[PDB]
Amino acid sequence: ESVVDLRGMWIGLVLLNVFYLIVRIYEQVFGWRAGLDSFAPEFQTYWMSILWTEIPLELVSGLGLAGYLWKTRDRNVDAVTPREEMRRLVVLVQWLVVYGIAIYWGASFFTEQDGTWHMTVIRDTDFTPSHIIEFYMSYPIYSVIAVGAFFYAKTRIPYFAHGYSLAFLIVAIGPFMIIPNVGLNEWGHTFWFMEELFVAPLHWGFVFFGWMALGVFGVVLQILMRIHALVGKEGVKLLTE
Amino acid sequence: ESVVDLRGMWIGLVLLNVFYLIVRIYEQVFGWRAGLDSFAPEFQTYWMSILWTEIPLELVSGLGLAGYLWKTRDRNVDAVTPREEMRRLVVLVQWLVVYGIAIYWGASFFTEQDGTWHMTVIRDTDFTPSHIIEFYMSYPIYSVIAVGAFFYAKTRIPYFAHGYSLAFLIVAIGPFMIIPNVGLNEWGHTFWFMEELFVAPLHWGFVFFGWMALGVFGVVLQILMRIHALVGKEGVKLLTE
Amino acid sequence: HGEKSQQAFLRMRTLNWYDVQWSKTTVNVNEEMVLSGKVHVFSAWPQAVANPRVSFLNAGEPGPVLVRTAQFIGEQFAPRSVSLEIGKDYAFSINLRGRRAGRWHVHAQINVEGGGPIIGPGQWIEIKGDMKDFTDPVTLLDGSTVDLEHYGISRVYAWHLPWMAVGAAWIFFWFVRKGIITSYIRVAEGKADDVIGDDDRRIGAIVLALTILATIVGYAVTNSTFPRTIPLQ
Amino acid sequence: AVGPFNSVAEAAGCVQTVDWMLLVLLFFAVLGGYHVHFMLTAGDWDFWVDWKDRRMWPTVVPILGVTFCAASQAFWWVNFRLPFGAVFAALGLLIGEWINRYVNFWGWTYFPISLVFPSALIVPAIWLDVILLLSGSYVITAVVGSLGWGLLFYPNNWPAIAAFHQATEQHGQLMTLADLIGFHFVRTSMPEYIRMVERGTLRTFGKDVVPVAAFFSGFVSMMVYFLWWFMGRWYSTTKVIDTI
Amino acid sequence: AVGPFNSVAEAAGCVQTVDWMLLVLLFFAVLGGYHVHFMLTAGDWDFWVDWKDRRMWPTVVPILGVTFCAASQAFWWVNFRLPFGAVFAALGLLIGEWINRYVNFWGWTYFPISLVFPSALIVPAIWLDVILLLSGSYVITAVVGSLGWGLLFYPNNWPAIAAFHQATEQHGQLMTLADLIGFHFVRTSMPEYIRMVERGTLRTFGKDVVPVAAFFSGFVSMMVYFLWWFMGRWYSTTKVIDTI
Amino acid sequence: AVGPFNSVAEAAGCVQTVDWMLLVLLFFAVLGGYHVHFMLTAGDWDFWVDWKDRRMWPTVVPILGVTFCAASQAFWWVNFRLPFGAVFAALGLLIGEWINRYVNFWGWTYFPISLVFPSALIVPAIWLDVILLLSGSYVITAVVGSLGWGLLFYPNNWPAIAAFHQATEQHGQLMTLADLIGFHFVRTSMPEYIRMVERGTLRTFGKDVVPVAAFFSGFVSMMVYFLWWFMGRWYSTTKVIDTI
Ligand SMILES: CCCCCC(=O)OC[C@H](COP(=O)(O)OCC[N+](C)(C)C)OC(=O)CCCCC
Ligand SMILES: CCCCCC(=O)OC[C@H](COP(=O)(O)OCC[N+](C)(C)C)OC(=O)CCCCC
Ligand SMILES: CCCCCC(=O)OC[C@H](COP(=O)(O)OCC[N+](C)(C)C)OC(=O)CCCCC
Ligand SMILES: CCCCCC(=O)OC[C@H](COP(=O)(O)OCC[N+](C)(C)C)OC(=O)CCCCC
Ligand SMILES: CCCCCC(=O)OC[C@H](COP(=O)(O)OCC[N+](C)(C)C)OC(=O)CCCCC
Ligand SMILES: CCCCCC(=O)OC[C@H](COP(=O)(O)OCC[N+](C)(C)C)OC(=O)CCCCC
Ligand SMILES: CCCCCC(=O)OC[C@H](COP(=O)(O)OCC[N+](C)(C)C)OC(=O)CCCCC
Ligand SMILES: CCCCCC(=O)OC[C@H](COP(=O)(O)OCC[N+](C)(C)C)OC(=O)CCCCC
Ligand SMILES: CCCCCC(=O)OC[C@H](COP(=O)(O)OCC[N+](C)(C)C)OC(=O)CCCCC
Ligand SMILES: CCCCCC(=O)OC[C@H](COP(=O)(O)OCC[N+](C)(C)C)OC(=O)CCCCC
Ligand SMILES: CCCCCCCCCCCC
Ligand SMILES: CCCCCCCCCCCC
Ligand SMILES: CCCCCCCCCC
Ligand SMILES: CCCCCCCCCC
Ligand SMILES: CCCCCCCCCC
Ligand SMILES: CCCCCCCCCC
Ligand SMILES: CCCCCCCCCC
Ligand SMILES: CCCCCCCCCC
Ligand SMILES: [Cu+2]
Ligand SMILES: [Cu+2]
Ligand SMILES: [Cu+2]
Repeated sequence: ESVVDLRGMWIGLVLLNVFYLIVRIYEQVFGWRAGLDSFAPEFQTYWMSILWTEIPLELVSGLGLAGYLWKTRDRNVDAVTPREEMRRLVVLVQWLVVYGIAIYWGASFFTEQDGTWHMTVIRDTDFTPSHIIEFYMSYPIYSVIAVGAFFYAKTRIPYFAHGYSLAFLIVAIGPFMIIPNVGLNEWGHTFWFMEELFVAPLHWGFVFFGWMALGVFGVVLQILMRIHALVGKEGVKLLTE
Repeated sequence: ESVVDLRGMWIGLVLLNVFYLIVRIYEQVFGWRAGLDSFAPEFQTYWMSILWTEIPLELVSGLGLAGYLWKTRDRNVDAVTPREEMRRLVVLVQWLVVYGIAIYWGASFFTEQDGTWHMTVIRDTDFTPSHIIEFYMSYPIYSVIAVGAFFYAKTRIPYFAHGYSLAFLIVAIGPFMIIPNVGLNEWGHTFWFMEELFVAPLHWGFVFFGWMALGVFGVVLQILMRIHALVGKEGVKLLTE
Repeated sequence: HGEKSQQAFLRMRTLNWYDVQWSKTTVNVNEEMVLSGKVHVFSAWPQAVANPRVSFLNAGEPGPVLVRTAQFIGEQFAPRSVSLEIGKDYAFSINLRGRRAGRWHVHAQINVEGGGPIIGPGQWIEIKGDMKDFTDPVTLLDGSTVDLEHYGISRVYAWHLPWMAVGAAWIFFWFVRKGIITSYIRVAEGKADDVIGDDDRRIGAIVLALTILATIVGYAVTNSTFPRTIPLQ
Repeated sequence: AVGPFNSVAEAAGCVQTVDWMLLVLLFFAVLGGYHVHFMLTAGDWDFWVDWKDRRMWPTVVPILGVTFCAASQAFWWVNFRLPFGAVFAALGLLIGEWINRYVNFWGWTYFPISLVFPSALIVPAIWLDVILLLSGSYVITAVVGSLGWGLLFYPNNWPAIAAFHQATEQHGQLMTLADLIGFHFVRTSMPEYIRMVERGTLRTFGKDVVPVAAFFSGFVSMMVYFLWWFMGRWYSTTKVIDTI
Repeated sequence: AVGPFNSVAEAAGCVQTVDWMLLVLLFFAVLGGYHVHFMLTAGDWDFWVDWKDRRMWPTVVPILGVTFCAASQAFWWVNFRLPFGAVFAALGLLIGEWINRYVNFWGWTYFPISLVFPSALIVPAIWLDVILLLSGSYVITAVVGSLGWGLLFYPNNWPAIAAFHQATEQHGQLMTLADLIGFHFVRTSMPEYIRMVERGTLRTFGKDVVPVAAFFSGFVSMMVYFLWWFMGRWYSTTKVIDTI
Repeated sequence: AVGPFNSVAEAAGCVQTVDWMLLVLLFFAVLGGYHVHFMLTAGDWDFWVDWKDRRMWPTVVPILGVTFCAASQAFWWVNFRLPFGAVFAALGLLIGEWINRYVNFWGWTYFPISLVFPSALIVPAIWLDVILLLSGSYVITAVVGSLGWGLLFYPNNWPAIAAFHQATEQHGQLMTLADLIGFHFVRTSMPEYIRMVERGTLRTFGKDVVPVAAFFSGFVSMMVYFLWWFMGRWYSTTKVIDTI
């Protein structure tokens, strides 16, 4: 009917980018003016409220996304038609595109924004505005999206339904293993290494699990294997050459 | 005609040993008397000239040897006769014998000669006479010989022509990785450690690639596989016992 | 002699040499010359160079062309590492002895543990004579006198060379008894048991027993000689 | 009809759209992993101009930056023969870094761009990609390619930092322009003692600090290039495990 | 005619010549690798007689010297059943070291042999080889053979270094003959503080320093012997890869 | 007849007896390995009540204790589906430690039990085992299970060490009861400087030392849990090698 739909990907991209742009404007306005001092009540009013509303909301969102994708799964996935299988592969690629955008927003934008924020304050607490935005919003958001991408493939595409793709597992967990370094950082940023030396091996736990973001290589390679198999002998050599 | 020729091996051994003996006499004479101070113009006359002549000469020699062996290759290496394949294997063993002699001269003789030179001078520069002889003559010489040895097998013997022998690659590259810490020892000898301590981790990268000299084990084993396969059923049992 | 390449600000802000004198400019083999002077430790010791808390006084020369018989710093005999306090001045003196004929540039040098070498003033020393005429000599606690130029080398040779010969003989014995290609083919043909099997193991055990006996005998014999030794100081 | 597509035009359009989606999907999150790794290992040397010294910076940054370039080269070249993997990773890193420098370091915290600009890596990445392209082997591009990856770091970065090495006199004491910028625009948790820069050493035989660092960084790089090429190969696995 | 040789005599002559060539070919470059490794890891302890202390030297040298001995044993025993592998490596190392001491340390720089003589390893190598020969398993010789490799180091080196441990009195101070030799023949870049020798410690219980060190090197060798036996197995691979 | 057993009852009795024997056989020697590892890595933190601080103890102990729990979980769950592997390891460690504390630390050396009692681990082990039971995958219990393993360490140990954190005044100086017990009952080789406890830092923010340490220790454990699950899988190998 229409293999390339793309409406879902556009909706997700617009929603995510607009939400992150709103968050960036909010923290531009309130980084100072009740953002610096962590003991003032205005900090609780403007920043701790976000922290308290983040974890339950994203936890519920991820669990509900997994449950919805599991209850919406087809029980005859082996009988999918080549056209429907290609459509599902395209939807998986859309999921992965949204996932990559979320990964850029969290692991790249806000993570290095923490770098410039650490040069503005003297670390009044662990729950700085940058920490609230980065550790407790963006990282959970992209891990939730990875869960959605992982569970869509598990429940729609027969190749990912008959087992667990190791690369998909890595790209779903290891990037979710970047938020974990909240302890490795805070405990590291108190006992062992003694300054905002980002180079310190208190942050090398961040790095090792940051390498797992490369697991998308195997995921897209499996997707391409499926695509190249779905197109018949006519598709590969007559058209694609 | 004649499986064991050995004229090439004798010529190579004589040339290499005479050249290294000449170099040893030269550095005996000129280690003092314009070999101590690196800022005196006599040092440029007697030692920097060698450095400027070395690198382009050995680069040209290695590239030309590889090109000659590649252009002189047979295009029907599979249709080699057992006797001609024995002759080629013997020539390869001659190549590897010259290679082992060169490795002894470079990795063992001059490398530890740099040890005794370090106790004679206070390291006026990185281009000491010992460094010139060791880093920029002997290491490139034996890597060039390895390149010739590696390319001869690739271009004369079908077993090494159908692919890349992992052990041969190691024995050709890893000992060619005995030069690298000229950057790393010097940077180590100028940043990390303070004294002329040969136990320094700045000399440990020298070691990890010095282990690659053991790659000759696999090369010799593959050569022996070829030899044992070529000698017929009578050769293995009735003659060799 | 390589002090030119060292960084200027480190050279001028670590040690300030003065009153440096060489007793003799021309010396003969087995003739003593004294290199003395005073050194001032800069108050603003650079962060790049570690503290002079651990340092060693040395004579900067191209190898042992001059044998150091004794050296003093801070009114102390200093064959080992010494401590230099920042901001203080110290007097040093090195008793050298001519060994190798030639013209050598001899410096005064102090090495800091975490910094490296600091090279002081250097003077050309002319040495006349022959190397073979050189004798130290030194006296032992028991009163005997030995010549450090040649002492102990004969024993080291007599212990090392025979063992290298034994190892070479072992290698050649096993190489001629069983060939390399022959034994490789034998092992590859499944029969890696007729390549090595008693009486071969008997020869191996005889060699091991003889080696252990020689080691024990050698250890006991070299304990009768030199019955009283001390660890490195 | 060309299954599973209705017509040839539909197949071509689907292929083009999926190509664009795959390109974006890889470029992002390769940017993500590479930016995380570079941020938390390579510093904090890319953050501050007064950290871009002659010894540590051209040593640390190339060695730690060649990692994802090698991994992306392993992914692209082995599976697509596309010779832009190293350029892919470097462009992603530079895009993310420049965006956040302009938006967060300068846009948010008002740190001048002259203080927080990153280090150029496009030239070494192009060298690496072409060396892999002219050759066909990662072994060759590991050695000659990554050796040039380090030797090209300082020369391609000098045009951007030369203006900040101009000397100025402050209260009877010589300081560089970069030192002055770092000192003027106050950073709270960044003292001078932490800078981890070339502070001198008794065996730095002058006029060759940068060449020594470049050869060290570039020629150590082949170990890192090998390790990360094979790590990218492992990350490209299609293995499916039966249970978790 | 025995293919591919014309006659039996020609085949025998070819086999003998190639056997000699292979023996030289391996002995050299095993010398090379072993000498590089020992020189840059095991010191600088073999270099100087005043470095051969009672604790660090008999610990460091055997542990880092058993490596190539184990690797060469793995090569020779598994593929040829020839019981000279550890003796092979040790003899190569000692021959190279002695040649370089006599030609360069003494012949070039005129350091007396009493200062620069190396440490004997032939006896522990023979012990290791025989233990591998009487047994048939590397596991046994890893435990008991390499245990004797450590315990036999000092006793077999005592005959060559005892003469230099005689006490002498220098300016009202006790010094050994080895210390005097190191102090007399000046080395430029070799201060006393770097010697990394046994300088005393508050929980050494006298008269057992050498037995404690020798045992320590005895079993740390077993771990190193195991690892390096398997590394020698890996270096003996005949694997051919399709593309590099 | 049910071969190789004569009758049904004989087979049942044999199976029951062998089940008991296997249970004892594993419980011991898992106690052995776990106790050696925990004693020689995790301290010396279980040994002394004055070592059980708010930062180092709840960090070191859970991380090094999750090891054998994960390995035994890998053994039991994969091969038997029995959900007590972590409880198996923890109970073994606790039983061995308590036996040694009472019989030797108190029975032999007369150190009071209040000084030498170990840290509780049954609650985190139960949490880990149940999480592995409700789930069926080691990946989930690696993350959620081992996260609760560390976060539960301090709360389940607080009832035991709270009484020793009561403040006391000694010669015009504040001391804890744990410090007093460590000070009153003299230990020869345990100076105060060795204690390796939370001594404060300029970036400790008030009232969150324990939550930070528990999150660090507990959430790192997934790396250790993964590594040791797979190491227990490797130790569960049935491979038979042809030669040694
Ligand atoms: C955070 C934005 C993620 C956007 C990812 C994307 O492009 O795919 C979204 C996908 C695109 O649509 P598709 O999976 O093709 O069809 C959606 C309808 N179901 C789930 C019945 C197949 O729709 C969904 O949101 C999946 C269901 C979860 C929300 C209730
Ligand atoms: C580095 C000395 C190696 C000595 C061992 C040996 O046998 O190799 C020498 C090789 C033995 O001859 P081979 O390689 O078997 O080739 C014989 C037939 N041709 C000469 C026509 C290729 O002869 C050459 O010197 C060939 C020319 C190389 C420089 C461009
Ligand atoms: C291994 C058989 C040959 C040596 C037998 C012997 O009497 O030596 C043991 C003895 C044991 O040391 P000890 O008598 O306690 O102290 C002597 C210390 N030195 C050798 C420096 C005088 O000397 C050693 O230190 C050699 C290393 C241990 C081999 C078992
Ligand atoms: C560490 C070895 C790297 C070079 C690979 C090699 O062993 O060379 C043989 C190889 C044989 O592979 P080939 O059949 O040429 O297929 C590879 C195709 N290219 C050349 C485009 C990579 O050719 C090359 O890639 C380099 C030859 C240079 C000689 C001066
Ligand atoms: C790599 C080709 C382009 C650069 C060529 C050039 O003239 O630069 C070499 C020069 C060599 O350093 P040198 O002239 O000894 O000292 C100049 C030091 N700076 C750049 C800090 C003034 O500058 C560098 O330090 C760049 C890193 C080495 C590339 C081979
Ligand atoms: C010049 C060395 C080439 C080694 C090629 C090879 O077969 O790889 C070795 C091994 C086996 O590779 P395999 O899985 O058989 O795949 C061979 C094909 N490539 C080379 C493209 C991955 O892979 C690794 O685990 C990498 C070890 C070094 C970096 C830590
Ligand atoms: C007595 C312990 C034997 C351990 C070796 C083994 O069983 O094989 C496992 C693995 C795979 O070997 P595989 O491919 O099965 O080849 C068998 C031949 N050996 C026994 C020489 C490895 O071997 C290794 O790579 C060495 C591991 C221990 C040192 C770090
Ligand atoms: C890092 C992934 C961990 C979860 C495994 C997974 O990919 O989920 C699919 C899997 C499919 O395996 P299944 O057929 O359910 O068999 C495993 C049986 N249990 C659930 C008892 C472990 O179901 C689960 O174990 C968890 C599902 C939770 C969704 C909210
Ligand atoms: C895990 C459920 C049982 C404990 C619930 C509780 O109230 O404890 C949390 C509280 C959090 O610490 P806080 O009240 O900030 O400081 C109390 C510090 N102590 C216990 C040393 C007085 O105590 C802890 O330190 C236990 C470790 C964290 C478990 C989530
Ligand atoms: C979320 C990661 C799942 C990895 C599952 C897997 O296939 O195991 C990885 C690797 C490859 O699997 P393979 O050896 O083929 O054996 C598959 C069977 N299990 C899963 C029990 C190892 O096995 C290991 O040796 C463990 C490495 C990590 C700990 C240091
Ligand atoms: C495709 C690139 C091939 C590189 C071949 C190198 C041949 C050896 C040169 C040795 C120079 C010293
Ligand atoms: C048996 C294992 C149950 C695992 C439940 C998975 C829930 C996924 C939530 C994702 C939140 C980011
Ligand atoms: C090759 C010419 C060297 C010029 C002087 C030294 C500069 C440092 C290079 C390591
Ligand atoms: C981060 C890399 C870990 C290894 C990836 C999976 C390896 C697959 C082996 C076939
Ligand atoms: C076995 C007899 C021990 C003799 C006294 C102690 C010597 C040190 C051995 C470790
Ligand atoms: C230096 C040793 C590296 C590994 C050698 C190759 C291993 C082959 C595995 C079959
Ligand atoms: C989530 C509420 C945090 C309360 C104050 C900070 C305590 C330390 C937690 C890391
Ligand atoms: C201590 C764990 C070492 C590895 C166990 C054996 C691995 C078997 C691989 C199949
Ligand atoms: Cu932060
Ligand atoms: Cu050198
Ligand atoms: Cu001079």
